[PDB]
Amino acid sequence: MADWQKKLTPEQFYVTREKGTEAPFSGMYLNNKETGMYHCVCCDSPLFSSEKKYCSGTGWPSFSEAYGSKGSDESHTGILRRLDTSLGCPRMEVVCKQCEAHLGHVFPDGPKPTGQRFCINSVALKFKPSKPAAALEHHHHHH
Ligand SMILES: [Zn+2]
Repeated sequence: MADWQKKLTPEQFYVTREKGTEAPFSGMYLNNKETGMYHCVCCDSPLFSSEKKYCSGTGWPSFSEAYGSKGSDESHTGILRRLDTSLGCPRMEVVCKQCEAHLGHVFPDGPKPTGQRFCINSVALKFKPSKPAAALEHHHHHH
């Protein structure tokens, strides 16, 4: 509103359309994509490793697990969850409670739930890479 910028490059209105599709002329998506992780820009916490990114199929924003934490960590994470099988067919969906970010979901492909695909949408999420000269996480300094 009151603009041309946000109309030519929408954000909250764009990612909500990308919540179902791939696109050609991918540009910045036509090169390599490194290892790393993803975190909120709404709360505090890093939550998903790019290590589980569905590469060598589509490279698209999916995560073959929500990978970094286990068992003990299901209270620590500040993430929550909600299942739905009520249309006669089972779905699984997940939220961060810290940010209230309801952005991660996992759906079957037709066979057993062993074939599932876990899609996550970046509408309030940022990322940090694995490799240095863009990773620089701890201090490097002296006396
Ligand atoms: Zn969060």
